[PDB]
Amino acid sequence: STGSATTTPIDSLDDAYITPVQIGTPAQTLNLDFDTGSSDLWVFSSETTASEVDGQTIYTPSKSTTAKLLSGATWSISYGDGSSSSGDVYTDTVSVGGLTVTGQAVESAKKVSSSFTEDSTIDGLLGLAFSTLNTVSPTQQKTFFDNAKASLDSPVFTADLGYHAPGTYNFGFIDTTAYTGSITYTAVSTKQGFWEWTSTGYAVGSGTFKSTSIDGIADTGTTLLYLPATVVSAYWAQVSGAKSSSSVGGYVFPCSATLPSFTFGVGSARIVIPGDYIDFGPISTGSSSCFGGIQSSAGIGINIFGDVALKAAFVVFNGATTPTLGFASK
Ligand SMILES: NCc1ccc(C(F)(F)F)cc1
Ligand SMILES: NCc1ccc(C(F)(F)F)cc1
Repeated sequence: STGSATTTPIDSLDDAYITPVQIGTPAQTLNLDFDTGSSDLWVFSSETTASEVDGQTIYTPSKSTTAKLLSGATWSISYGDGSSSSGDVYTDTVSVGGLTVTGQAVESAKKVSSSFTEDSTIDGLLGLAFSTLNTVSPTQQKTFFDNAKASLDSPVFTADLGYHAPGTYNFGFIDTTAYTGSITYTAVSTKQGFWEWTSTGYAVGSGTFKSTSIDGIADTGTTLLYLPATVVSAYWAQVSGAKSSSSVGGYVFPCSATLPSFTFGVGSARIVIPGDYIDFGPISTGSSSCFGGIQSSAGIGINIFGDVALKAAFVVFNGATTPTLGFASK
């Protein structure tokens, strides 16, 4: 079987992407943030503290005839940005773009951090990293992808994120009309539970390509591109007036500047991020200082190929017994 669903940016800056997901019987449709950097499927629900819900669509397990409470199970997650949520666990039927999994663990939020409350457009997360990172206790639960794997035509999913535009998540098949050229595959390490891979280098604008190994994770759940301080310094040095701002928390640049492109290596192939993708707009309304889409990973501890990088490519998440990542231009 296969599934295919349209994913849509939540605002004019592509801060995140939401994808409709059908949960329960009869279907309750929630718009979830597909996150290859985490492994929990959790949703705003009728159990969420009422003051922490502000416009989100909630899952109501009592109205689903297929929902079953998972006795004694709880969950608690903290994300790298300081966000967190926690609650109890149901199992229920979950469908993505026609692809149905029965008995999927649906984690019901009882408490969420303020960053989720203030994001009215995101009803939850759908984790797509490896199941070893799932936070359900005492019995760890499998991701949607892991549960669907056996029934998929091919054990893959693909991410085709749009620049200021809708895109597609496909499960079980590779749409050969969605990219140009060939797909270049590269090795994945699962030792930390992430889709972790090694980029072969980078170039700034039309500059010389620098061969250098950059270990990082492919994370649809993170907005920006987080790279080592040396790389990020070389990029912003080519932008007149750009500087690292402690009060803002990263590199900013005069909004009148034109940004150079950024190239990253995948084996012998090259993925080019257009400079316009790196502009995240004024730091505050009316400001002439703009926030950069490439930032240092030094404070984070890991390099992150977030949406800024992934939306420049067609990305194959190959969940075969030896997993690989595929990148193609589009
Ligand atoms: N998108 C989920 C996520 C959040 C944080 C991290 C970090 F910062 F720990 F690497 C990775 C993945
Ligand atoms: N990386 C996972 C993640 C995704 C979205 C959010 C936000 F923005 F909704 F709070 C936080 C963390």
